Parts: sequence; C-alpha cells; structure tokens
Amino acid sequence: TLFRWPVRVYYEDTDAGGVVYHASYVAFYERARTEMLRHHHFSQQALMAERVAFVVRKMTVEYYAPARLDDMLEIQTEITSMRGTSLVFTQRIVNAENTLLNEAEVLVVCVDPLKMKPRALPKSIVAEF
Amino acid sequence: MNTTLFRWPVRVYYEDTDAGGVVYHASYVAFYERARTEMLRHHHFSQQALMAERVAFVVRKMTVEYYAPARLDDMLEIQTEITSMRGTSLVFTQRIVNAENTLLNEAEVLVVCVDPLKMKPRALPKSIVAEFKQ
Amino acid sequence: TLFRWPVRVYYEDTDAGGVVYHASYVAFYERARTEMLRHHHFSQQALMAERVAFVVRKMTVEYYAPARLDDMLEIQTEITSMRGTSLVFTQRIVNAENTLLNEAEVLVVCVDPLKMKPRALPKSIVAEF
Amino acid sequence: TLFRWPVRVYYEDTDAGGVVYHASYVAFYERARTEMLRHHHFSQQALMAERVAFVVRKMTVEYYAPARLDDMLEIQTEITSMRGTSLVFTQRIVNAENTLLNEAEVLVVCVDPLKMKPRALPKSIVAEFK
Ligand SMILES: CC(C)(COP(=O)(O)OP(=O)(O)OC[C@H]1O[C@@H](n2cnc3c(N)ncnc32)[C@H](O)[C@@H]1OP(=O)(O)O)[C@@H](O)C(=O)NCCC(=O)NCCS
Ligand SMILES: CC(C)(COP(=O)(O)OP(=O)(O)OC[C@H]1O[C@@H](n2cnc3c(N)ncnc32)[C@H](O)[C@@H]1OP(=O)(O)O)[C@@H](O)C(=O)NCCC(=O)NCCS
Repeated sequence: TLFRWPVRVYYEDTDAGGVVYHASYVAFYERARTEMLRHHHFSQQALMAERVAFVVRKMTVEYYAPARLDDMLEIQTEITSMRGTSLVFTQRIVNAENTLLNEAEVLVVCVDPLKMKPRALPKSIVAEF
Repeated sequence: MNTTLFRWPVRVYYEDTDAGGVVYHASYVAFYERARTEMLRHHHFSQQALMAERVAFVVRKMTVEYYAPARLDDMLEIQTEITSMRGTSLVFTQRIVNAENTLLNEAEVLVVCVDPLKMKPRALPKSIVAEFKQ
Repeated sequence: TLFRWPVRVYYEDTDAGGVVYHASYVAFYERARTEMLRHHHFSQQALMAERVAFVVRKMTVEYYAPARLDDMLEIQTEITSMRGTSLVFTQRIVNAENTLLNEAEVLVVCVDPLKMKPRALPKSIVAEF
Repeated sequence: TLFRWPVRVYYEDTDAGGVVYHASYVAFYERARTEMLRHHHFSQQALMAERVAFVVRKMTVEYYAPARLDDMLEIQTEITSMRGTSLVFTQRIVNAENTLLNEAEVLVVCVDPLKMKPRALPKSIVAEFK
C-alpha cells in the first residue's frame, strides 16, 4: 500500500551544481519512512525509549533526474518485503509534473540502540503490514 | 584503469551524529563525496573551476552497504578506487574503515559527467581521462 | 504581520545528545523566511533568473530550551526593520507546548548574485511590507 | 592563545547560489571549537570523564564575504572570556588569501548531560585557559 509525503526543496538541500545534493534525497526518503510509520501510529524515539529502533542496513538509489529549489516533491513509500528482523522499503520521488526523479530500495533492520543488535520485529508492526 | 587506492581521513563531528548515538546514514554519503572530490583534487582538478567550464559530475546510481556504525570523534579512512571508466561516466568503488581497520561500510557509485546548465551527459574531459587512463 | 510555519524534527536534525543540532535551527529559520516571502508571492528560484537575492549579513541566535526527535515545532517570523538595501527578520521557535526554544534576529541584504553586490530593495517588496 | 583549524569547502556545504550555505559556517565553527579543546587534551572523552557538556547559549555570526566550493578556509578560534559556568569563544574565518569571510561570537554554557543545568567550569579548563 502506497504512502505519499510532500517535500519542499530549500536552499539547504541544494548545492553549487544548481540541483539538490545527492545525499539530501536520502534524508527525504527517511522522513517519508518516518511519516509512513506515524500514519500507522509510531513515534521513533519514544519508540527508542522502549529501546526499539530502525537502522539502515543497505540502500540503493538511482538518480534519473534532478530536483531544484522550491520544487514541491512527492516521496512515495511502500513496504515490499518483511522478515524476522528486517524491512524492505521501496521508495521513489516525483515532482509536480509526475516526472520520476529517482527511486530507492532501503533495507532496514530492527535493532535496539544501546546494543544495536538485530532484535526481532515488534509484534504490532508485523500485524500492521 | 588506474587501480591505485586513494585514502582520505575524516573526523566524525557532532553534526554527523544522530539521536541514536551513531553517524547519520546520509553523512556517510557525504563522506564518500568528499573522498571522490579529494581524489580528483590529488590528480589536479577542481570542480568549482570545472563548473565554469560547464563540466560537472553527478551521481547516477549509488549502492551503500552499512556493516558497522561510526561514532562521535572517530577518525575514519575513506578509501576510493576507480574500477570502471567510460566515455561520459565512471564507476567508483569506495569503503570506510575506522582506526582498528574495521570495515564500517562500502559503496559503489556511478558518476556521470554532464553539462551542469543543460544537465545532459558529456564526454569526460580528455585531461581527466588522461589522468585515469592507466 | 506575524507568519507561522510548522516544522517537524527528524533524525537528520538531531545529534548524539538526543536533541536538535543548533545549526539545524538555523536551517529551520531560513525555511520560515522563505515561506514567509512565498506567502507574499516572493519566490526565490523565480527571482534568481531575475538575478536578485537575499543573503544573510548578520544572524544572532539565543538558545533557551531543546527540541527532540519527532517534535512538531512552530517557527514565528516577522519583518521588524527595513532600509533601501536591507531588512531585518525577527524570528522565534516554540514547541507544541508553546515553550520558547530559541529566538533569532537575522539581518538580510538584497544583492545581485553574480558579483554579490548590494542592490536596493525592489519597490514591490517595500510596498507589501 | 589563538588556535587555527583548516576547513575544506565541499558540495555539501554549498547551495544553489554558488556559495557556502550560511548554516554550514555554524558547523565549521563548532568543529574548530571541538578541535581547539582537543589541542588542550580536552577531548569529548575527557569532557565525559568530567561529566561536562558544552552547549551554545548565544551565537552572533557576521557574514562579510562568501566562501565557495574547493576553498581551503582557516577557522581562527580563541576564548576571550571565562566566568562561573560559561565561556565566550571569538571566532573568525578567512580564505587562502586571508580575506576575512565572516566572524562569530559564541557564548558556551558548561552543562551536565544528565539534565543540562549550568555546571561550574572544570578546574583544569579554567586553569588551561586565561
Ligand atoms: C545523469 C543524467 C544526465 C543521465 O542522462 P541519461 O543519458 O538520460 O541517462 P539515463 O538514460 O540512464 O537516465 C535514466 C532515465 O532518466 C531519464 N532522464 C534523464 N534526465 C532526465 C530529466 N532531466 N528529466 C526527466 N527524465 C530524465 C532518462 O531519459 C532515462 O529514462 P528511461 O531509462 O526510463 O528510458 C540524468 O540521469 C540525470 O540528470 N540524473 C540526476 C543526477 C543528479 O541529480 N544526481 C544528484 C546530484 S549529484
Ligand atoms: C545493522 C546491523 C545490526 C546488522 O546486524 P548483523 O547481525 O551484523 O547482520 P549482518 O549479517 O548483515 O552483518 C553484516 C556485516 O557487518 C558486521 N558487523 C555488524 N556489526 C558490527 C560491529 N559492531 N563491528 C564490526 N562489524 C560489525 C558483521 O560482522 C557483518 O560482517 P561479516 O560478514 O564479517 O559477519 C549491523 O551490521 C550494523 O550495525 N550496521 C550499521 C548500521 C548503521 O550504522 N546505519 C547507519 C545509521 S541508520
């Protein structure tokens, strides 16, 4: 199921190349994942107060086309695969003209911070997705 | 393909950390960018200068594999090789190790040479090809 | 007239202390100024074609209380001063409980982005302010 | 005593205007303070042993001239004042030609990471600096 999250491009996100810095896309993707979780009632640091957190294990990003200042982007997020301790988010970004700017596949592993050891996924999250 | 490994040190500062107590995963991406830039600089090329010559380098595809976390005040070494080279693009193989030489993570980066103000692929400058010819 | 802009704290804005990095606040302030100008139909990628920009000349931030991950903040922004070439933004950040986290006074100069020289303010900006 | 710290400008620090994003300077200044303390063996490790953290109370930055991609800058840092639970950093940034790009005055409060209330400056710190 698809979750959509709007993102405005600000000066902070751009570089001297006249486009969005390639790492800023990575941050945009994280917000989208965060907001999708929130859409299913989750708060990631009150959730780390119960010592459960999410870390990125692997990420593959393809940049097809650039975003620019004040572009209103849409980040699209899906959970495509689920295992015992990890999640696979399939994500993509489009602009106002529905041009496909880029897309990412993010392997996220459920850990808990003070150990950051792979912990089994919370039972509630399994029920949701 | 000039195989020689280029090494670049990076100190982890507060700005690179998150509430999790480790380095933010996008900061690794910037660290990789810095090392590629320094590798180019070591071979006598400035991207600021190349910009006005209508030459820029943009990331087309990037794969990052996070094995182990970096923390505040760690002194890291970014390692950078060019493994593939084509007309308008080339492939970087990079990885990050800490002081104990623990492999923190590694990346493969596809960089494309473009004309920044029209954002279309262009042949790598001959002098850059010359430096990484072999 | 006061202008309000909501901002969500994400992982990207936090540091190892578990609170928002103080430079992230600076970025938040910039967003609000941009959105404030936008609200008066003053977009800045549109005007860079027009070779006109707003660069920060002086910024003073005073910090009182911290913000944490997933906090929904509010940036309050008002223009308090104006001269032929410059203008002053008075800004502050509060949290959901209306606690004052910090405040900033930002001096901004209108310049040409080519040689970066001080130009006089567009008579339309001084009009709607 | 003046402490110098080099900082290279990268793409990450720049914006679409072709110059360094004004917030990137704030981070540069912190690195320099961090490195200044490190020079006197006051590493984060040393601070945690004192259970001491440093937070910014007030900061005034003055932007005079822009830095650009590939500029090698120098951050110049000095402690100009020290009081009970705080101390004032005076910082400047110059380029390779020693042109003054911008400067900052940073009031830093000595806090306690438990809680972050004012804590008296460590004896070693007040003795290390004058
Ligand atoms: C690098 C770049 C110029 C390569 O141009 P290219 O020769 O068209 O390369 P590709 O064909 O492999 O691009 C893949 C697809 O994106 C399309 N594309 C390229 N530039 C585009 C643009 N400006 N707008 C919309 N689509 C674009 C391509 O047509 C292609 O379509 P298809 O595979 O579905 O048929 C282009 O992909 C690009 O601008 N990527 C974004 C770079 C970036 O911003 N990186 C982050 C900052 S470093
Ligand atoms: C996510 C993580 C807990 C995976 O758990 P895992 O049990 O090690 O599972 P994996 O099989 O994927 O391990 C991958 C490799 O990383 C190594 N590794 C994991 N944690 C390590 C550590 N703390 N120190 C050194 N190596 C470590 C593993 O040994 C493994 O290498 P190997 O083939 O020699 O065994 C761990 O790899 C990790 O912490 N990665 C970094 C996460 C991160 O910092 N992301 C950025 C912030 S979100």
